Order: sequence, then C-alpha cells, then structure tokens
Amino acid sequence: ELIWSEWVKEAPAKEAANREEAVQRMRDCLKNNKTELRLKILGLTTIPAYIPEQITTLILDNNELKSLPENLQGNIKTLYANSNQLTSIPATLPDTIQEMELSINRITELPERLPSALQSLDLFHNKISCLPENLPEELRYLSVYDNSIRTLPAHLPSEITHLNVQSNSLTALPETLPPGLKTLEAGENALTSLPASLPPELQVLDVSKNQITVLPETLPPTITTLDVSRNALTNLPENLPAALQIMQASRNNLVRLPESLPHFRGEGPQPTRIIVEYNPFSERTIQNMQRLMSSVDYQGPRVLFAMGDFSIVRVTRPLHQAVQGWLTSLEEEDVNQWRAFEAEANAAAFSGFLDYLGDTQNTRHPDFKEQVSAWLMRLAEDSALRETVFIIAMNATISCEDRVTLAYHQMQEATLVHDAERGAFDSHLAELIMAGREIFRLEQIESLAREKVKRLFFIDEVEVFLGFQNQLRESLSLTTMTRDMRFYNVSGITESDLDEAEIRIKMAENRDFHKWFALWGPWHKVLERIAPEEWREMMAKRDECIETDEYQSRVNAELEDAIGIKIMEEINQTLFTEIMENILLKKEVSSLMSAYWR
Amino acid sequence: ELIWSEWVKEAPAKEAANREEAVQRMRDCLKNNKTELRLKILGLTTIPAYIPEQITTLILDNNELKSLPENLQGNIKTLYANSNQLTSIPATLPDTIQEMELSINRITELPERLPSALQSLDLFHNKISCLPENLPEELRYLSVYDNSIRTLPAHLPSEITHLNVQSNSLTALPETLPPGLKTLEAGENALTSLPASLPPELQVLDVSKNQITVLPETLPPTITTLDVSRNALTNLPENLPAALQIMQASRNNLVRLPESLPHFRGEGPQPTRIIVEYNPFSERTIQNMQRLMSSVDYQGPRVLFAMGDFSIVRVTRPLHQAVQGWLTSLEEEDVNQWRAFEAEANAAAFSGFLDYLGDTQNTRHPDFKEQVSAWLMRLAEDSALRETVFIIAMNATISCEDRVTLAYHQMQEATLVHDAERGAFDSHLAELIMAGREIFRLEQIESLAREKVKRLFFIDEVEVFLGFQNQLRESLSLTTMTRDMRFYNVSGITESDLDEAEIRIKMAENRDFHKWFALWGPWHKVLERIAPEEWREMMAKRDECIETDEYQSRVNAELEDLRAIGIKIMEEINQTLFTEIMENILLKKEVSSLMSAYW
Amino acid sequence: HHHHHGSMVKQIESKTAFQEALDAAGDKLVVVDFSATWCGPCKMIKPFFHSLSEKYSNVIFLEVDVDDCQDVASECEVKCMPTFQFFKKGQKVGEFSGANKEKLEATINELV
Amino acid sequence: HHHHHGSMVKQIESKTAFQEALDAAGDKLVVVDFSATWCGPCKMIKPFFHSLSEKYSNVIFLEVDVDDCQDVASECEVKCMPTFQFFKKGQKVGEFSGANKEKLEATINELV
Repeated sequence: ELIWSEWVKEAPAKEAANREEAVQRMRDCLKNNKTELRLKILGLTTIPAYIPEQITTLILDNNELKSLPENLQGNIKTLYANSNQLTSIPATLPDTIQEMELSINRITELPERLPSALQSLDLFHNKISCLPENLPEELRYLSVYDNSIRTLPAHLPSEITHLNVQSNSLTALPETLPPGLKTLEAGENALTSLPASLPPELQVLDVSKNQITVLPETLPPTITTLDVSRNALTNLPENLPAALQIMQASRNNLVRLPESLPHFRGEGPQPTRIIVEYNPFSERTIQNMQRLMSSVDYQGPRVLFAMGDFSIVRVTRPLHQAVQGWLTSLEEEDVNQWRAFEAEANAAAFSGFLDYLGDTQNTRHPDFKEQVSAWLMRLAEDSALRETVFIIAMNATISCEDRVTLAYHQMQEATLVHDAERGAFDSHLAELIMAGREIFRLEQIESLAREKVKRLFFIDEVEVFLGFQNQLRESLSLTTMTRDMRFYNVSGITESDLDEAEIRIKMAENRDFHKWFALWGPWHKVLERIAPEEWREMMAKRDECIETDEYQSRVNAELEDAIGIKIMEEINQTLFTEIMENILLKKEVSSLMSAYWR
Repeated sequence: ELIWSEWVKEAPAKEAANREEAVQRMRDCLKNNKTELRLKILGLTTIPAYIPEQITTLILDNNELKSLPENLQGNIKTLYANSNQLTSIPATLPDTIQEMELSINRITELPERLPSALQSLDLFHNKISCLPENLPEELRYLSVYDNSIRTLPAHLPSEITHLNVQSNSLTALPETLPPGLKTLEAGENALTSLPASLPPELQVLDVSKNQITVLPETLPPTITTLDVSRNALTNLPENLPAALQIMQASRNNLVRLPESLPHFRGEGPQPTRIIVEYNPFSERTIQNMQRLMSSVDYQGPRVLFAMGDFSIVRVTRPLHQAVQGWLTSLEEEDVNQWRAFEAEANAAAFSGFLDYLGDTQNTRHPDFKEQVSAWLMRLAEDSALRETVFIIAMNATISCEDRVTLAYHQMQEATLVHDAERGAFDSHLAELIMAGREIFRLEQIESLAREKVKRLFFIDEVEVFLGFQNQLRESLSLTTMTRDMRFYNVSGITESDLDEAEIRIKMAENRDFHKWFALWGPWHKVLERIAPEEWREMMAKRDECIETDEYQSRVNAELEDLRAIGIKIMEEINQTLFTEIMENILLKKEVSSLMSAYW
Repeated sequence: HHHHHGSMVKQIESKTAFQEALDAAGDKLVVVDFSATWCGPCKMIKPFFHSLSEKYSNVIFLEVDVDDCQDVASECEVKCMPTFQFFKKGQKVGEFSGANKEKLEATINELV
Repeated sequence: HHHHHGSMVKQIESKTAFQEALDAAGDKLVVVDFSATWCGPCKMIKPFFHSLSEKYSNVIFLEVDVDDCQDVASECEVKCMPTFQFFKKGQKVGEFSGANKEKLEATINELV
C-alpha cells in the first residue's frame, strides 16, 4: 500500500536523492508508535506525498522544497513548514488539521480553502497581497509578520482572540473586527489613525513604531495595556480605558498631559503607570505632575517622564540662540545683529521670555510662529522699541516667573506707545480709540485667563489668553491688533465660558472705559503732541494742587483709622479725566467715548 | 576685618594667582545676597578660617586642599568638600553644620566630637580604616562607600534612617544597630552571616555581592526590599519578612527553595515577587513551583526562575559524561570503559538515573558523593552486577513516573544477590541474617519516605530516605549499609517523625521479619548452593500440592456465589513452603536463635 | 543578483559542524538558540529572533533544535528553554533563558 | 609605573576645554554627567558614577556642573538632571536622564 507509494515516489530521483533517510525515520515513527514526524535538513528538492496515515504532527523545516505535495492522503492535526520556497497553499487540506506553521515562504496570496479544523495559523516573513474575506470560524491565532497588506476584510472569524500584524505598509483598520478579540499587535505598519469602535473585550493593543496623530477618545475599557511608543502623537486621550494598567507613550511629540488626570481611579490592583519619555514637555507640566507625585493624597496614575528620580533645571539660553526658535529660515546677517543686541541692558530677560512663550502646545503653531517672527522682524530694525520691550520683560520676571502672558500683552501695547510718540497719529483719534477699546478688551481677556488657570493643571496661561482672543475675535470686534489663528484645540475652554466671556467684557467696556481711556496711556504721548499748552496748564495745575488747602483734610482722617500718595493718585486721576473730556470735545470726537455694544 | 584677612591670603603667595578669584565671589555674595558661597575648580591649597555670618552654604570642590584649615567659624549649615587630597578634619568645626559631604578624599581616620547638629555625613571614596565609637546622635544619613573598614562600632546614634556601608573589608555586622533604621546597604563586602537581631523598623536591606550562605530566621517583619544577589546562598529562610515586597536572590547556589512558600501572605499591595535567576535548581523544584504559578488557585509569592517564560527540557546526556559528575578523578583509562558500558542495553536508563539522583541538595554532599563513587568502581569491573543494575534502572523509568529512591535501593540490594550467587555466604548464615535485618529496615524507611514526600513541594524523596537512614543509624543499628555522613539539613524531618519511625520499624521487625526472610531473596541463591537437595524436593513439593488440592474447589465454588486466580492460591502456599524449609536449615545450625524478636 | 529571503539565521545539525561554525566566525560575535518544535513560550520569540538577524548583520545567528540534537544541548548544558547563548572567539561570555524580546536585543548591544 | 588616587572623572571649567576634551578621545566613548549641588537625585547616582570610572578604563568620564557652566547646559539642551549624555568622535550618540544606576551602566556597555 504505502510501500508502493514512496518507493515509486523515489522514482523522481532528483540529485541528493537521500529520501531513504526519510523512510529510515518514516517507518521508525510507526514502529515505535510515534505520532511525531521529524523531517529536517534533507538537502531536499521534492517530497513524497501519500505519506502517512495516523500521524498527528509532522515537521518540515530547513527544506529547499518548491511547493506542497499533491494529494497528501493522510490524517494530520498539525503541519509545520519553515525556511523553504513555496508558491502558496494547495486547496487539498483535510478537515482534521488544527494548527499550521508557515514562517519563511515566497508566497503571494490567499488560497481561502478552509480546513475548518485550523485554530492556529501564522504567516511570518512571507508577502501576501491581502486577506480572505471570510476565514474559518475556528481560527484563534493569526500572525502576519514582515509582509505587505493593503486592506483588511470587513469580517474576520468571530472568535479570533489573538491577531499579530507587523507587515509593512498597512494603513488603517476596519472599524469593526470581531468583538471577542482581546489581543492585537500592529507595529511597523506606518499607520495613520485608529477606529472609533474597537472590540469590547480587547485588553491588549499594540500600535508601536508607527506614525499616529491622535488616538480616539472612545476606547473599550477592557484595554489594560497600550503601547503607542515611537509615534507622532500630540495629545493623549481624555478618557483612558477604565482597566488601564500599563501605558507606554514614549518617543512621541507630547507637550502637555491630558487635563482629566485628577483622580483617575485605577481598577488595577497594581498602580496604573503611564510611561512618557523623549517628549518635548512644557516646564509647567513636568513641574505640576511631579509635584503632584510628591503628594501622598494623590490617587491618580503614575506618569514617568524620566527614570527614575530627577530635578528640573532652569537654564537660560543666550539671546540670539533663542531667536532662531522663532526664526526657522534666516541668514547669518540676522544672527550677528541679535548677538550684538545681547550686549544691551535687560538682555537676558527677553531671551527667557521667548523660551517660556514658546514652551507650550498652541504657541508652537506655524501661523502664530509667523506672527511672532514678524513681530521680531520689526524689532531688529526698530532698536528704539526693543529697549522698551526689554525693560518690560525684566519687570515681569522679577515678580513672578509665571507672569509671561501679561508681558506679551504689554509688548504689543508698547508698539502703540512709540507710534503715538513718533507722530503716527495725525489727529486720527477715531481710528486709534478702536485699537483703544481692543487693548481694553485684551486686558479683560488676561483677567479672565488668570482665573481660568486656577482650575487647570497642564494648560499654560498663554494657551488660555490666545484661546479667548482668537475665538472671540469676531464677537468682540477684534478686527485689528489681532490675526486669526487656527489652533489644535480649544485650550480647555468650555462653551459656557465664552458666553460669560462675551457678556463680561462687553459690559466692562460700556461702564468704565471713559475713566480707563483717560489714564491709558500712550495717548498721553499723543495728548502732549496735540495740545502742549493745555497739557502744561493741567500739569501746572497738578503742580499747584500739590499745595492743596484741603490736602491735610484727607491726611488727618487716615492716620487715626506714603499714605498721602493714594489720595494724590486719586486727585490727579480726576485731572486727567477732565483734560480728556475737554480736548476730546474740541475735535468733535467726544461723540466716540460714547457707549458701545448694547 | 574680613576684607583684610582675605587679601592677606595673598601674602603666603603661592604660585596660583587664582587665589583672588575666590575673594571676588566672596564680596559678590555679600551685596547680591547669594546666601551661599560657591567656589570650586580654583586650585586653592588653603582657605581662611573666617567666613561672613551671612553665608550658610560653603562649597569647596575639585581643587587640592592638602589639609584642613584649623577652626573654621561663622554660621555654616552645609559644607561640601570633594575630590580634594585631604588628610584629616578638625575637632573644632562649627556646631551649626547640618550637612557635610566628603567624596573622593584621602581621609585615613575620623576624629572625635564632630558638630552636634550634623544630620548628614558623606564619606565616599576615602581611606577610613576605623570608625569612631560615639558619633553625634543628630546623624540621620551616613555613607562610607569605597571605604576599607574592618568592623563597625557596636554603638550608633540610633536615629539614622539611612545607613550605607557598601565598600570593602566587612567580616560581620553588630547585633545592635540603630532601631530607627529603615535602609541598610552593605553590598560589595566580604561578610558571611547576618546578625539574628536587626532594627525592627528596617525596610530596605541590600546585602549583595557577599559570602552569605544562610539568611537568619529572625528577620524584621518591616522589610520590603531584600537583595541577597551575587552570594553563595545555599537555602532560603522558612520565615520570610511579613511585609516583603520583592526579593532579589539571583546568582546563588540554591538547589531547592523552602517548603514554607504556600499562600505566604500578600501583605503588600503589589504581589510579592522573588527573583532567583542563575541558580542550579532541581527539576522537581522548577516544575512544581511552575505548576503552582500556572494554576489560578495560587495565592502565594511569584517566583521568577527566568526573565522570561520557559519550558523545562528533559535531555539525557551520554553516560561517560554522567559518571564524571560523581567521580572527580579524571583519567583517559577510566572513561573508555564507561563508553563500553554505554554500548550494552539499558545504559541510557542508568545514565539518566545518575543525573536524577544527584539533582538534589543533600545528594551533592561530598561524603555521599564519595560512597557513590566507590559503588561505581564496583560496577566498573564486576560485569555481572553492572548488567543487573541497568535492568533495575530500566524498570525505574516505566514504573510510574518518579521512583528514583526505590531504584537506588533495589540495585544496592542487588549487590547482596550477586554475592550469594558467587557464594560469598557459606555457613555465614548467622552473618547474612544481620545483613538481612538492615536491608529490611531500609525497605521500611523507603515506605516512610513515600508517605512523607506527598506533603512536600520541593524536598526530594531521596533526601527524605537518606535523611531517615542517617538520622536513625544509631537508633536502628545501621552499622553496615550506612556510613556516618553529615547533611546540610534534616530534609523536613521533624522530631515527631524520628520518634515515630523508630517505633514502627522495630515492631515491624519483631513480627514480620521471620516471614520476610523466607520470601527474601538473595538468601535463596545460597539455599541452592548450601542445600541443593532440599531445594529440589521443595520444587517437587509445590507441584505436588497444586495438582488436585481441595482449596481450589472450595474457592472456585465460593467465587461464583459472590459474583486465573489459582496463581494467587499458589503464592499462598509458597510462602508457607519457604517458611517450613527455612526453619529446617535454621535448626541444622545455631542460627535459629538469631531470628528471635531481637527488638 | 543573489538575494534569498531565507533570512540570515543559520540552521545546524552535525555536532562537529556546529563547532566549525564557531571557528568560521573568528572574532565576530555569534548567538546560539536552543528551541523545540513543541515549546509554547518559545513560539513568541522565534519569529523575532530572525527579525534581529537581518538587522544586526554583523553577528551570526545560529538555531539549534534540542530534539534533533541531543548531544549539543547536553554539551552546552541546556535546561531552561528558550535559552540563548553568545560567543566571541571561544569561551562562554553570557547566557540566559526565558521568553523576553527586550533582554534578547539588549544583550547583543551590551556585548557588541 | 605611575598611579594616582581618585576616580578617572575629569571636572570641566570652560566650554573651550569641554570641546577640547572630547576631541582628544578618538575612537573611545565619552560619558558626560550633568549634575549640580542643590539637587537630591543627583546625589543618589553620584558616587556610583565615579565607581564606573574606575571599572571602565576604556571610556572617558566627564562631569559638567550646570550652575557655573550654563553656556554648555543650553548648548547640549539640558532640561532635567541628572542627565547623562554619550559622545564619540565629537558627536552625540545616546541621551538618558534620571537617577537610575541600572540604566546608566547598561547604556555604557550598549555602546561599547
């Protein structure tokens, strides 16, 4: 029977015809009642086919085979093939084969002939164009390593629990794959994004070593481990899986951490660790999270920025080197000028300003970078303004290092100080008071941004200031003095806040802008420019009000209940509200203070 | 006056003109209020003893100070001084110094009465040979890394919460350490034992790279992290620390881990993990502990053998290699014969027997390895005994799964069989009876070792057998068939075990041994030599009493009333035959008195 | 012209031939794997072992089967499996066991 | 025969000398520590850093204090400390930060 089979299947008689070494181990497997067939390193060319009945497992590794044998005719539950050349899979497969192995092939496509017996089938190191639309519903393990798959079908075997794919050039996933799947590996694929709905039993997700923008917000809570290392991720999801144990998000482009890590209850008995390394984090996040780690009452997850202990160092860059952070494309001629500006007083103060300003998420946006670059472009020429800009960068850092957003506002206001002094306002009061109301609005924005920070951990104050500004550009008539800039997010601003922001700023402009305008500020430079005599008269009157008859009348009632300066600041203040309202009416523009909005 | 005495420092006038660079920073910190005097890399051989009271942190580093300036004064809270070629420190230091660092220095010894308010003292990479008896009690951190200290003083400030001695030259540790100690680092020392008494508040204990063999059973329950890696650890304590979190016990000589790892306790939030890589373990230990961790019913500590998930492989090495594991003597002549012994059948069975026999802790003992070596030389020349022990080793593989102990006993018993066939026992029946009594006791021991091993996770059945055999050598008179051997441990054998095993075997010899001797054994092989006539007529007495006896029909009719058993009847009359024949030859000589109760 | 996808990890059979594979190296480091065709925990590191070969082409990758080579595994004292071993010149260098992709890749860099 | 006490770690004082030191290395590796005085975590790995200098006589050990050498600290992009940086042939190879004795020693052998 089987004797006539291979003895006449040795008849092909290729070179190195040592198939007798196989039959010397073939019968011996049947003599000793073995179910394991060891066929290895034959120096093979072609293989006998019929053989044999009643052998559960046969191993075919280290072969120089060309393809599968014709009409195998044997009961087999396990077939291993490795390190040989194969066209593909012959359809001729019994329904008894529970697992297969194919790890080195010159294969190209899907036979999609189902034994239905299969539960385990790996396909490492062998290119395949695509995947079968419907595989047997007994498959449990499927590995596709080091290949090239363009698309995955819309329906895989509904009970696959383990799926491994590391094939090159796979770009995105079917939204739906079977729910029972609990482990998935998808690395080295050069992916783009993940589905909104993953299997509701998925516990292991690996998408390392591929380029992803942003992970989906909604994810199955069954996920306990997540490897998103070596990506291009910008913002980690707000709602992490409930059963999250270990997450590694290193080698990415993270600047700040998700806000919703206050108390993040970790189901896991072991604490929940979030590993984030080699990411351009802002000083605010590192300082806050690490300080939050020092607190014993902290019950949130473990964020490991570096391993293990460390300390933040505040090193001040040289001036000219901090400029190229905003000037990407520039010639050495610019550098030599900035290095020359480094010699002037209040130099280092502005150098640290550009760093803190550029150490956030949204201020690294290319269009905002363009605006600052343009602002820095004028400064190179100007000289005169830089001195005023540098002195307001020094006064802002001596109080508190955090106050960097207020300085930025007072630097853009400084431009309207020089122009007002350079005679850039030829009686165009109606045009400058509009820039006048906007600065007032932006001041109210800063006041709102200051109180918005107190309920947030990672978002910078500048992120909030620019958030309100850019979003309320149309609702607050910020036409001039403000360029629209698309940001990656709302910078943690609720829709209800905008409603509060609109109303509050609008009212504040209608109530006390008359008092505020008089005091502001660059207009004084204009005021000195337009009516010097009436300026001096109200200035001389201010000098003659120093010897006020009722000046002591205020002082004596204060000592009982240095000090006489507050009242001094109150008297001359009223003097500037009168000189305004007088000269402003002379130019028929007392109309304009008016009221505005509603 | 400070201005004067600092520009005065230019009056000694050494070559280094960088002496003025220090007085520059001295004045800059006064007006700018730096609250700290930062000066290093200068090259300054000496500094003034007078510093402004405004200062509180004084930094001297990485420039040669051949010696200390006597009596520094002012208001220094912290003083840092490293990488300098220093010889000594003064007893006149500011009693306001709270932290003092001295790294990469050349201090040979520590003076007396250092500042009371000192909480931290760093002394890394020095040459300190002896440590003072009474150091200030405010000390809470002491570090003497890379310091050749022979022995530490018995008394310590008792308020240190972090002591590091990881250095050189430590023989042992005092049993009176700071009760408020939570962290100890005694790595890279040459100590061999740990004190039975340690701080009851100790949390971190690192004794890596030493020569410890056994960890004390009186360990602080507060210990969470214990590192005993890179040692010569033979066993592990039965009583692990209550709040143990992790134990790094790699690079040791463990063969089996203690039986006291069931459930244990998860006192910590993190599951207790014990790392024991690179240790020559027994296959029984690795298997059973893995089978424990594999099952979800497990609630004990997680033992790490590898990194690293794995699967144990069973591979039988060639016999000529397996024999050299027992005999240390290496010669080309001896090995060649063992290859010829490997040619005959059932050789691979005995080759696997030797490895599975020496795959315990107590069987690796030199005293036990010596007698096995002698027993192998016995098989090296006696071609007849070598053939029969291979058959026994062959039957050991088929018989159930793991019966290496019984296999070792049968082949040792087979020595008496081949001695009787050749006829070493002639009229020495009185002498072989005593030999028969000992072997009988050993069979009783083997049956006791089987009942004992069922409640043992990692204790091999051989060690229990060799334990009972050695522990009861005096009690059961094992003069022959047993050598006076010392074992590392009793192999789980308690006091109640020996007291019970003694009584049971003795009673088993006063009643069963008479019958036992008859069924045994090699003795028969003497009967067919010392009395051929009676042995022939006995064989003709069993076929005579089996042809048509009445016991067949009496049972055959009894079997049907209940529902090849005739052979079971045959053996019932054989035992009666061996008993009758024995008593006849017994009365022929004076040996009949010997098989009395004896016990 | 000659470009076979058959990786660069190298199969071994004859014991003596195995010893000649250590002299064929000379000064360049090699890595020896001991694996079985039935070992579960070894299946997860088997494909990866190969992946490394083409990357770290400077070192030789040798694969040994315990079942098909009883003499090899006994000579190199295999017990835990998967067990990985490295050689430069002759002499042991380092060995370790268990299914770990990190430890495997890190050890190659640690040596060469 | 000449021998000197202390570690092989060289303390730097100038950026001009810092750049000079890494040029006079050649094929060797240069590991640079970025520590300071007031820092706690720096002290934890400080003694161990000097011990690696006596063990590994192949590579050069340098320590750059941030406080007095801020020109170098901003030159090599120091943001947190202790930070270890590794250089060969005047080019940065690997970058690592954090008080971890295990990673430091393992990273050295990874390169050499």
